[PDB]
Amino acid sequence: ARKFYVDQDECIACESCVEIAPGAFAMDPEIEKAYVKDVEGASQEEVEEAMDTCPVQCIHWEDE
Ligand code: SF4
Repeated sequence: ARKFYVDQDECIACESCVEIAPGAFAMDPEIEKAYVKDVEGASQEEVEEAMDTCPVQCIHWEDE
């Protein structure tokens, strides 16, 4: 079991990840920034490539 999430707080003005995860990553009006709105929204291989993108990443996994 391996989960994850992101620090939309460090999210800039790009959607590179959202493109590699148009279901888990998605900016919000409350966070005015992309965030793992649903770890099941994207797959780990999509969440992976989406992790490579991003300037400082600001994304990480969530064991257990
Ligand atoms: S790739 Fe990084 S900077 Fe671009 S929206 Fe996703 S979280 Fe934000």
